[PDB]
Amino acid sequence: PHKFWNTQPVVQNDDSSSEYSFGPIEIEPDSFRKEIYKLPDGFSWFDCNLWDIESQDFEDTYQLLKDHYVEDDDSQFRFNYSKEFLRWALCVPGQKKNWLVGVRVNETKKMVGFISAIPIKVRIHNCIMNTSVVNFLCVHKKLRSKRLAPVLIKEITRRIRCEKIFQSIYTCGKNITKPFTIGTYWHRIINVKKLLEAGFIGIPRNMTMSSLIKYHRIPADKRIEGFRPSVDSDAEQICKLFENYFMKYKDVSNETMNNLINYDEINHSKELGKQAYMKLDKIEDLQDKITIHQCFNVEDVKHYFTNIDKVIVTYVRENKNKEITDLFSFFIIESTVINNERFPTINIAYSYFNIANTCSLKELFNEMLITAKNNNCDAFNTLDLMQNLQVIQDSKFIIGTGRLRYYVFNWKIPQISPSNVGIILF
Ligand SMILES: CCCCCCCCCCCCCC(=O)SCCNC(=O)CCNC(=O)[C@H](O)C(C)(C)COP(=O)(O)OP(=O)(O)OC[C@H]1O[C@@H](n2cnc3c(N)ncnc32)[C@H](O)[C@@H]1OP(=O)(O)O
Ligand SMILES: Cc1cnc(NC(=O)c2cccc3[nH]c(-c4cc(Cl)ccc4N4CCNCC4)nc23)s1
Ligand SMILES: [Cl-]
Ligand SMILES: [Cl-]
Repeated sequence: PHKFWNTQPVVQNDDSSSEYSFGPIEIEPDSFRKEIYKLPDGFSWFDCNLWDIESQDFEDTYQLLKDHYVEDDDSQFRFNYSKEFLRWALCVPGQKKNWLVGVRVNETKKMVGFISAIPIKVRIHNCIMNTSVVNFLCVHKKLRSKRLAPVLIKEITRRIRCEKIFQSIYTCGKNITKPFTIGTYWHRIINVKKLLEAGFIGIPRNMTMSSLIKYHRIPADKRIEGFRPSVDSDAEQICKLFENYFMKYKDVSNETMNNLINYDEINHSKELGKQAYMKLDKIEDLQDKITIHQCFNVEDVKHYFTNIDKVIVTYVRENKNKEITDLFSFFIIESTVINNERFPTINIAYSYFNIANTCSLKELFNEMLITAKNNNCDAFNTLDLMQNLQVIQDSKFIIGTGRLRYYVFNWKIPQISPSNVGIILF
């Protein structure tokens, strides 16, 4: 039984609707709480200065997440996001200073809480909007189970609404309310010895370390040339590549895609905002198409689909006309081995956005797997989003533990396959 989420404009697990529809759950442009939320006495909010990678805030935030952010089911691994990664993930085009929210102990100046939002643009069926992604919610372990998380969530909500934004996207490794999709984790083992020594996998009784190495090898043959890291000047071509990709997989007509309802222009009125409601006749109308995805302008492409060592890798394929025709990308996050002092961390690649036009998605992922190996990644992680299942099938990926639940705040999305979802959170 929820005490917080049952009061929020999200679809509840017991939602009893017999129709598939889209649109805002509520249109409440001026009725939200505007006063800052109270923290326990002795604590204070601050805008986290992640704008200087050398800042004390950045050091405190890095340390908070390193020691208290997400752990796996059995508390063997914990994420160790680098400062360079956090800068790339949070200082995005259009970011607001007050969407990076810390909690500090007044007497000691020690940071004990963080929550972030980043701005993104999303298409949801026939609508388009500026929205937010909430991520990196973290409370110091000594302060857990004291209901601080709803305080942080309400305060980031207030800060997002003060920017005239009333929706958000977020994921969680557990069920909270009703998710609009569920992602499955898939792991491609790259460095077998390192992952055995870390305890991520073990040596099966019918195998050996040498046969395990042999089985998990990234296939070497069948290389496709023409791939190269992207550079800044690619941004326009990459932006066009994504447009054609989303146009290819659209779940609405061509005319609708060129005439999306801009929710930004109507979310100020309970009457005009009603235009965003859309009844879907059949859920099969969405099969094999993309229903919700991020939208990238050229500035966004330049920031996200770049190449920063140990953070983000983006390659493009050119054709004989030197036109970009394909793209693969993955980001890199280190994880700490909690129960290990001598082998403390491991580098993990995570599939980002991938577009295959001149080769198969399998061929592209094989090139990306080799590039991940050459970037010293110990494993390659992917979700069954977009068309990734085509690659995950008939492959050597191994299923992960748990599931990734996708949520949208204050919007209705029918439950859809993760193949219909083009939203990757960091
Ligand atoms: C318009 C704009 C809207 C913007 C806002 C949109 C929503 C964004 C929402 C957040 C997006 C997060 C995106 C990411 O970053 S996902 C990763 C979340 N972070 C971690 O897992 C790191 C390690 N764990 C922790 O730091 C704490 O355990 C956290 C802080 C997670 C909870 O701390 P604590 O363990 O000390 O708990 P509590 O007693 O204070 O609070 C209990 C209440 O909190 C609800 N709860 C617990 N965990 C989560 C969770 N991960 N998402 C949403 N709700 C959560 C729980 O259901 C209950 O409510 P109810 O069940 O009684 O109702
Ligand atoms: C040696 C190791 C290899 N992989 C490791 N993963 C962990 O320890 C881990 C712990 C807790 C939660 C996790 N979620 C994911 C993940 C996995 C895949 Cl396949 C695709 C996407 C994923 N996430 C990343 C976090 N944001 C949401 C999406 N991984 C973890 S440890
Ligand atoms: Cl679920
Ligand atoms: Cl499971």
